[PDB]
Amino acid sequence: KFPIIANKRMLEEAQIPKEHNNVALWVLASASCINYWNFCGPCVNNSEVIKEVYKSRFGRLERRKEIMWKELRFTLVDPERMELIHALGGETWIQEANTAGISNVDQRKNDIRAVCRKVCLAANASIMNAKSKLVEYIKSTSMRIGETERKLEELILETDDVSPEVTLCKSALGGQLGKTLSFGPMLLKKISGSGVKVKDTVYIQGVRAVQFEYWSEQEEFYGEYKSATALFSRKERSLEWITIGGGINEDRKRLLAMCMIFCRDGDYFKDAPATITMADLSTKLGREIPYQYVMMNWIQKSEDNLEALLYSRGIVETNPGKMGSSMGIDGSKRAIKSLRAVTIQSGKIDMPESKEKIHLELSDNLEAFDSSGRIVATILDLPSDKKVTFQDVSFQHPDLAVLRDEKTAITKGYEALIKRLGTGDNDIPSLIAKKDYLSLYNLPEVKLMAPLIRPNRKGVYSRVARKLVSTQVTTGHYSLHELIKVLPFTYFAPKQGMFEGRLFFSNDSFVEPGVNNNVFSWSKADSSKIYCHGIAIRVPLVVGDEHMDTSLALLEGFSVCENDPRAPMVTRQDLIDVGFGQKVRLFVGQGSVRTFKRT
Amino acid sequence: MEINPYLMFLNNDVTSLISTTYPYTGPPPMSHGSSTKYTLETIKRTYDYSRTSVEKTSKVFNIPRRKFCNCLEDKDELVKPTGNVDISSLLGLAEMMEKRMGEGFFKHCVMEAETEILKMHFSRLTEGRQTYDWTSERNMPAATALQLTVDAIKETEGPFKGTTMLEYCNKMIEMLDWKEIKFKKVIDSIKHDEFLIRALTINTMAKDGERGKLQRRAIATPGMIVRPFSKIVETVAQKICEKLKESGLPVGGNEKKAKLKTTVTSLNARMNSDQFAVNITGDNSKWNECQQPEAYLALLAYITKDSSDLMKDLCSVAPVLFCNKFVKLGQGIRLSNKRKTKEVIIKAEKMGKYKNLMREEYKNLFEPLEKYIQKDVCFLPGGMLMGMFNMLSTVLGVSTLCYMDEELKAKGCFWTGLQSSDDFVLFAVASNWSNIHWTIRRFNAVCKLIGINMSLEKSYGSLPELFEFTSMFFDGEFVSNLAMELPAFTTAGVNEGVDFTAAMSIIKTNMINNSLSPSTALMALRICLQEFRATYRVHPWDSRVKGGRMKIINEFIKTIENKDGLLIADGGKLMNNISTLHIPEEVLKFEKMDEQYRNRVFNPKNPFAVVSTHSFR
Amino acid sequence: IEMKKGKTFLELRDESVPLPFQTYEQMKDYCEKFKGNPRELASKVSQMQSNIKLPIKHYEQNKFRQIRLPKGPMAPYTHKFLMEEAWMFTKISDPERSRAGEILIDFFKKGNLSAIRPKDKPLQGKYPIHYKNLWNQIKAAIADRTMVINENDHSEFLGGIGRASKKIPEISLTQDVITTEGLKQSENKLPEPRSFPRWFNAEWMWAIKDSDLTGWVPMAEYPPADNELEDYAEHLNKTMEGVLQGTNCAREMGKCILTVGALMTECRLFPGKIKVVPIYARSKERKSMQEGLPVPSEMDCLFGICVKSKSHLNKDDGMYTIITFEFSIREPNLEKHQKYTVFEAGHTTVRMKKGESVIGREVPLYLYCRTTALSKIKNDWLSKARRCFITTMDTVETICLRESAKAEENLVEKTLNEKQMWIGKKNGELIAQPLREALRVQLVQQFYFCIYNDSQLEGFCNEQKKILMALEGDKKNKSSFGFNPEGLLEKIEECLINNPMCLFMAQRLNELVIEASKRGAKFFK
Repeated sequence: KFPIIANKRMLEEAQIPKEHNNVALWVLASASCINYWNFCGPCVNNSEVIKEVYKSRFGRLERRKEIMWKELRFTLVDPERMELIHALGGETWIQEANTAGISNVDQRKNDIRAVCRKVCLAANASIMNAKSKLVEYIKSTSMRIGETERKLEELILETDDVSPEVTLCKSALGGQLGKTLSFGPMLLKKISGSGVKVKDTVYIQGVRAVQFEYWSEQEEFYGEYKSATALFSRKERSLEWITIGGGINEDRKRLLAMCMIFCRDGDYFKDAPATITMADLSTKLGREIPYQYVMMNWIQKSEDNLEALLYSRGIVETNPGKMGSSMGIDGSKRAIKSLRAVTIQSGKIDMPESKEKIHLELSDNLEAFDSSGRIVATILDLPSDKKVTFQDVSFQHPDLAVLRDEKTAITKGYEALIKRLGTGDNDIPSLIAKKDYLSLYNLPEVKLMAPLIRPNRKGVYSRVARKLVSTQVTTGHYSLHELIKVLPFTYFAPKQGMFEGRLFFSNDSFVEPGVNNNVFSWSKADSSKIYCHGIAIRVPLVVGDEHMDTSLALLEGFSVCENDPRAPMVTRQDLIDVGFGQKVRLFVGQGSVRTFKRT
Repeated sequence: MEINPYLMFLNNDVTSLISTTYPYTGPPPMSHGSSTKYTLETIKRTYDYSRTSVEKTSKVFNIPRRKFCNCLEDKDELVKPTGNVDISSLLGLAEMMEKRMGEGFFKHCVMEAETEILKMHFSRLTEGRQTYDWTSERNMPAATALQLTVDAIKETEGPFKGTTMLEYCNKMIEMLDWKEIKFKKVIDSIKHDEFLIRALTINTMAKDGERGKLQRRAIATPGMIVRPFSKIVETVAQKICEKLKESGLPVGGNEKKAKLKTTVTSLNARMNSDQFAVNITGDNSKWNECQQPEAYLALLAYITKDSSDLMKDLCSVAPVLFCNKFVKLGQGIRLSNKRKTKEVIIKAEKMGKYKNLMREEYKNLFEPLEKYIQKDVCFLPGGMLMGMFNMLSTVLGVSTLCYMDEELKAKGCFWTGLQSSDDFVLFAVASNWSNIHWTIRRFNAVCKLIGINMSLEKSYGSLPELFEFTSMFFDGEFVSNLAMELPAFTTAGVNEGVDFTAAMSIIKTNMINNSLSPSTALMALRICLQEFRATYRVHPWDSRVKGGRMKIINEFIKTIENKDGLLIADGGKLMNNISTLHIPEEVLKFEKMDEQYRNRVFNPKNPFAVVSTHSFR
Repeated sequence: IEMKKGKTFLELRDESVPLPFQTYEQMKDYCEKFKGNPRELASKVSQMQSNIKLPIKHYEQNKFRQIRLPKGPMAPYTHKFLMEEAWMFTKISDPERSRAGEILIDFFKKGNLSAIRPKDKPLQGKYPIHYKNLWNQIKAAIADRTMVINENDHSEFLGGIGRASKKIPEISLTQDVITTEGLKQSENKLPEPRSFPRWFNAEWMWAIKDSDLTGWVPMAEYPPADNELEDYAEHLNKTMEGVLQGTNCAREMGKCILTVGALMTECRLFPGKIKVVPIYARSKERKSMQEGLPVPSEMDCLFGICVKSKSHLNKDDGMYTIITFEFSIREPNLEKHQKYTVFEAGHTTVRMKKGESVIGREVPLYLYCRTTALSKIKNDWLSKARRCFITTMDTVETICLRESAKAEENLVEKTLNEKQMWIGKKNGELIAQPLREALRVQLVQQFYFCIYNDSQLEGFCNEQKKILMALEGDKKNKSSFGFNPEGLLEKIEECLINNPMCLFMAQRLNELVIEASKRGAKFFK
C-alpha cells in the first residue's frame, strides 16, 4: 500500500496533503505521491548543474543530433561510431550515415545509371521509333547533376563507367566503347579465339522446337560477377574448362550458371523443363525472346532451378590432391565430390584491359553490334521496371512519367475545390450566405472527382453528404473543412441502404467526417491549413468562426450536446429508432466518445 | 487438406527458420524442482561413474572417503561416463599448452589476478546470484548472508575491521578453529563440528533459466565461506582463457564469430590439397558429475609452482573445500494410507528409520549411501555440481585440444577446435575416409582419460561447412544466433527511471550480437514499453483510464503543453528510437519539458542513469 | 604478509589428496617437478583406444527409422479455454465502465445470462450437481453486485478433490499404530500414454482464418523517425500487425491476456477468498456487411466466466485452482472433450446480413464445465503472449534481408507477395502460399508452443534439431555421421505422453522425412 519510503520534514515543508482526492500518498508513501510532487510542488533552477554533471550523456545526445542521415543498402561482406555501430551497420544491411565528409560522385553515378536504365526502358514501347523516341527522351532530360544543372546528352559520354545501359544509350550517340560486354548482370570479356554463328534447335514439351544460335569454334573468356572472378573456354555449344578465384558460394554458383548459359552447355538446350511448357512463351508482350534469357529468368525464379542446371553439368567424385582445388554443389570451396571440369582457387583473377575504342550499330530491338555479331548489350539484360523517386531532374517530352495516381487525382480535386472558393460570387461563400446548396451538387469539380468514388455504394454516400450539406447550410451552422471533405460525393443520386461511417474511394482508401486522416486532416489554431498526405495547403480566405461550428458535421440528423455519462452507448444503425429529447453517447473516432441529440 | 510446418525446410535453408523450432525466451513455467528423489539419483550416478571401489576413513569425521582419482578400475563398458582422472596425462597436457603459449604465461596470468585481487574490497561478494545461509539454513542473496555472517562475528568475537578480501578469508580460516560461535536467532550458539558442517553444506536450487536446455534442475547453492576463494580461482582461470583462441566462455557474439572465422580461415590456409577436413558438434554429458576438485588442485599447484607461495596456498583452498562437501538432501519422503485419508510427513534424517516402509526403487537407492550420511546430508567427497569453475573446465578442455604427437604426424592427420564449458566443436584433418575415424577415437580416448566424456545421442558430425555452437548455428554464411534475451520487470522491480533504460541497453546489445534486427527490435521495444506501463500501473493521457495514479494526472495535465516532454511514468509518450537507445528519454526531453514540470521533477530538495525524482527506495 | 593458517584446514588439506600421496607436500613436490614423457602417455592413450569400441555410422548404410508412437486412447483437449468451439455475447464498450466487475454486471443486466438455466441431466460429465449449484450461486453473487461467494461447500470440494487429508506427527508414531493403519510410502503415479490427436489440424486451420472482428490485441504507439532505417522498420511492423490482428489466434491471445490480467490481481488483493471473474475480450473494428473493408467498431465480448479458489501464491509453489463456465454452440465429441462436463442451456440467437438489413436465426446453446489449476509462473508466462509476434517478426525479416542482400536492393514487397512457402498437402499434393499468408502459420505455431509448454516439449524441441541438421546435410550431399541414432530415437520416444502438440509435431516430422526420401538417402520408409 505504502511500500515506498520517504522523508518526513521533506514532506511537510512541501505541504503534501494525504487523500488530496481520495489518494493517500502516505516514513512510508505511495507512488502517486511522486506525481503529486512533480505536478504541484516546489520549483528549483538546477538545469545547469544537472547538465554539467551529466555532461557525458548530454554530449552523446549532442553528437547524435550532429548527424546527417544518409541512405541504406542491403549487402554482405564482399569510437564515436562504436557508440552507434549497433544502428549503423549489421551484416545484411548498412547505413551510410556520415558526420563531416561530403563527396557526391558515386551517388551521382547511381543516379545517372538509374535514369539511363529508366529512359532506355521507356523507349521500349513501340516497334519502329525506338532510336528516335530514345534520343528525343534524352534531349528532353536535363538534371541538376551534383551542383551543376547539366543535360543528359554529355554526361553519358564524359562519364567512364561500363554498364549495359550506358553503352546501350551511348551507341546511339556514336560514342566510344571499351570492348566490354554484358550478358545479363554478368560482365564478360574475350581473351583469345574466334568463331562464327551457327544455328540449332531445342524442344519444348517433347514435340515443338525453337531455334537458337551459338558459336562452333574455340574461344576463351573472362567472366565476372559480384565478388567473383573467373576464366573459361567455350567450344561447340559446350564449356570445355573453367577456373574461379573468387570464393563465395552464391556468387560462384550464379557466375558459373551464367557462364554455362553463355556456353549453352547442358541438356536443357536439347529439351526444356516441364516448367517452360507451362508457358512456352519466349516472347514479350509483342516481341520475341531468345532461349538464353528465358532460361536465365527461369533461374531467377528459384535456386532449385540453379541446382537442376548444375546437376545437368556432370558431377563426379574428386580424386586426391584436388580437394584444395575442387568444388561442391553449394559452392563449398572443397568436397569429396565435385563437378566436371572445374577449378577453385583463392585470389581474384586479375582482369585484363582493352585500350581500343569502337562504335556499334543499334537495331530494331536496340541490340548493338560491333562486328561479327557479338552482341555487346541489349534491353533483355536489364532488370524489370523499378519505380524510384527522381530528383534534380527535368523531363519534358511525353512518356516522361505517367504522374497519374488515385492519390494525386484526389489531391488535385481537393485543390480545385479549395480554389473555387475564390472569395467571390458564384463560389462557396456566396452560395452559403445565399443558402443555395443544390447548385453545389452540380459543380464541375465534383464531376471531375466523381470517377474516384466507389461505384457500388455511391448513392448512399451522396445521400449522406447531401444531408450534411443541407443541414449545415440551411441552419447557417457549418464548417468549410468537413463540407469540402464530403463534397466530392454530392454528385450522383441518393438511395437507400446501410451506411457504416466511412466514405470509400475506388483505390480502397476512405474518408470519415468529424475525424482526421492522412488523405485529409485539419485542426484548429491552424484552420488556414489543410493537410493532404502531409502536404499543407492554404485557404484563399480567412475564417475564425465559419469552422468553429461543427455540431452538424459529425452526424446527419443529430447535433452534439453536453456530455452525459448516463446516456447509453449506441451504434450507427439503431439511430433510426431513436426519438427526440433523447441523448445518446457514441464513438466519434478512436477512443473518442461524444453525446448527441436528434435534430 | 493437411498441414506440415516443416515443408518450408526443403526449398530453404535452416539457418533462417531454426528459430521457429524453440519457444520464445522467458521464465520456464515447467517449475523444474529439486526433490529428494532427484538429489539421490545424482549422487548414485556420481559414485558409479567413479570406476573404483577404494576408500579411506578420515580423522575429522570418522567416515569413509571414496578416492576416485588415479585408481581406475572396472574397465568394462568404458564408453559410458568416467570420473577417475590420471594426473600424469593432465600435467602433460598442461605442459604442452604452456609450451605452445609460452613459459611465463601462467606466471603472468596469476600475477595479474593477484594484483587485481589485492585492491579488491570484500564487499564484492555481495554480487552473486544466490547463496546458502549457514545460520538460518536457507538460500538468499549474497548481501543478506554476508550481513548475517559479519554481525555474528561481531556478536561472538568482536567486529571485522579488515574491509578487504584477504582479511575476510583469514577471518573465515580462524573461524574454522573457533569452538563456540554465536548469532541472533528468532540468539543461539553452536560448536566446532556443527559450524564446520554448516560451512561445508550445500543446497539444491530449483531455478534454471536460460535458452537451449534447462538441465540445471539441482544447481548448487554454496555458502559464503568458500565464495571468495572460488571467485579468486575463477578470476585466474578467466585471465587465462582470454589469451586462448579457443575459449568462447568469457564473451560471446561478435568476438565469438571472429574466433570462429579466424579458426576456419587458419585451417583452410594450413592443410594441403590432399587433406580434407571434417567437423563435429559435441556435447559433453555429465560435465558436473565427472569434474573432480583434486585434479583441479594438482593443476593449480603445477601452475603456481613458480610464483609467490601466497597464491600457492590460496588457490588450494576452494579445491579442498569441494573435496569435502556435505550435500543437503531435499524435502523428505511422505507416507499415506490406502485410501489416502491420512498422510505422515518425515524429513530426510529419519528415512533411515523407516527404510522398511519405502518402496523397492527408493530402497535400492538409499541403503548403499547410508554410510556417508551424518544427520540429514551426504558427505560428497568430490564431483562438481555448481556451475562454478567453468573457466577452469574450459582451460582443461583447451588443454585436451592442444594435444599433438608423432603417431599422428606420421599419418598426416591432426585436429583442432573450440570448447565451451560443456559444449564443443571439433575440426579433424586427414587424407582418408578412415584415418578420420582413428583420429576421432584417439581424441575420445584422450578425453576420457581425465573424465571428460562425450554423448552419442546428442553429438553429431559432418563435413566442415555445417555445425553449431552455443545456439549460433554456423553455416557457409548466414550465421544465425538464437540467444535473444529480454528483461523482466515483475521479478526485478527497481525504479521507474532505470528499468526502461536498462531494457533499451539490452535491446541494443542483442542487436549488436545480431540476435535482433531493426523491425524485431522495434517490436520488442513497443512490447517492453507496454509491459513497463502495466507493471507500474501507468498509462498515457490520451487514454480514458480511471486508475489511481491517473486520477491526479487526469486533473494536473491541462496545466502543461509540452506533452511530448512528459515522462512515460507520467502520462508520457515515446520519443526514443533505434538511433536513440544509449540516450535515455530524460536526456531526450530535457530541453522540451515545460520549465515548471522540468523543475518540479529536478529538485534535489525532495523527500527522495539520470537521477530522477522517480525512485522507490 | 601471508594467509595465517588454522589447523583443521591443514589437516583436511593433508587428508584430501590423490591415492599414492598422503600429504600435500609430496603431491606438491611431484607436481612442481612433473616432466614430460610423451611415450608412456601415447602408449596409455593407445591402450585406452584399444579397450574402447567407438562406433561411427554414416546415416547412409544404417539409416534412421520412423518413430513408434504410443498406443491407446486419443489425446484430449488440454488448454484452459476454448478456441474453435467457443461462443461469445457482445456489447458496446464504455470507457467509463472498462473493468471486469462492471462489464460482467452490464452483460448480466439485460438478463441474457439469467435465461441460462442448464437442465439437471448432462451429456457427459462427472459432478454435474456441483457445477449447477455453483452456477446458480454465481448468478446470485452477480445479482448482489459483489463477485464474492460466501458459502464454501462446492468450491471446497472441487479444490480438495486433488488432495486433502489429515496429518500425524512423526513423534506420535509407533510400530503398532503403523501396523494398524497399514501406512506405506505414497506411490507416485505416472502420466498415461495417449495416441495421436485427430483434431489439431482443424483447430490450426480455423486459427489461420480471418476473424470478422479485429483489434483483439492492444499495442503501444510508434515513436518518431529520423532516417530510412526506422521508416522501413515501422512500415514492416505496421504491415505485419495489420495482417495478424485479423486472425482468430489473436482473439485467443487477447482473451488470455485480459483474463490473466484480472486473475493476477484477484490472487493478490483477495487471497484466501472466492471471487468471480469473466472471460472477456475487446475489439475495435469489424468488416462491413456490404463491403469487405474495415470499419471502426469498439466493442466488448464475453466468452465465459472463471471462478477462483483460495490463492496465496506463497506456498506449494503458488498453486491455486479455478473453474470455467464457457459458452458454445457446438455439441461435443467424447474423445477431445473428456475433462469437460457439458449441459444444455436453452437457446440463443445468431445474427447475419440479409440484403441491406440484419436478421437473427435462433440456435441451441451449450455450457462447458471444467476444473483446472494454475500458478503464478503460468500467469507470468501467459501474460507475455505478445512476444510470439517478435519471433514471427524475426522469421519474416531474416528472409526479407538475406534475399535483399544477395541482390543488394529492397525486395521486401516482392518476396512477401511472390516467395512461395509449402504449408501442407491436399489430395496427395503439396500446397504453397505467399509469406504474407504463412505468417499466420508461424504465429499459430509459436502460440501453441506458448500454451502446451512443458518439459516434454523442451526435450522434443531440443532433440529434433539434430534430425533437422542431419537432413540439411543430406540435401547438400554431405556424409553426415553419428554414433548411436537409435538411442536418440529412444530419447525422443520417452518424452511423448499426454501432450498433443509433441505428437502432432512428431507425426509431421515423420511425414516430412517420408516426403524427402524422394530426394534424400538417410531415412527408412
